[PDB]
Amino acid sequence: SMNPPPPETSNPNKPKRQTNQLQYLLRVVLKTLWKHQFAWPFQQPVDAVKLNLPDYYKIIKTPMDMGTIKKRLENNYYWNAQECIQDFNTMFTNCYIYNKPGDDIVLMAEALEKLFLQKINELPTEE
Ligand SMILES: Cn1cc(-c2cc(S(C)(=O)=O)ccc2OCC2CC2)c2cc(-c3cn(CCF)nn3)ccc2c1=O
Repeated sequence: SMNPPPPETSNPNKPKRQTNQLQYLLRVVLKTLWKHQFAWPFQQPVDAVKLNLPDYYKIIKTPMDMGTIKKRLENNYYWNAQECIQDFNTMFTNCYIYNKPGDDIVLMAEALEKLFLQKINELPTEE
């Protein structure tokens, strides 16, 4: 069984930028989530080989995880905060699409998403 290549975390042709909102996203948002007790399943791409999930990447064609998001933020991959917010939403939605209600992973995602939304509610206005 094989995993797909992970989402890119750098791109030679993609313009790069660091905004106050992007800094908040790394320093406050990703920080709060990364250290949460439920963060670890989301800290790297889903390893469908190790987890024996042969259908994972047949169902999930836009994978995303907080390890990828962290590297994108650190590498200044993004132009704006919305791109990063979108990656978080992709991560959460993928979890709800692939998994079933009551699954442990779904309960973990829901908790993390609640914290996520709390933190982005105070996203600072762009300078
Ligand atoms: C987003 N996500 C993440 C993981 C996950 C990934 C890793 S990882 C980074 O090392 O690949 C490490 C632990 C993980 O979940 C741990 C789980 C307790 C909460 C995941 C795992 C499964 C799964 C199914 N079964 C059945 C026996 F195999 N076992 N596990 C299903 C969906 C997901 C998913 O949707």
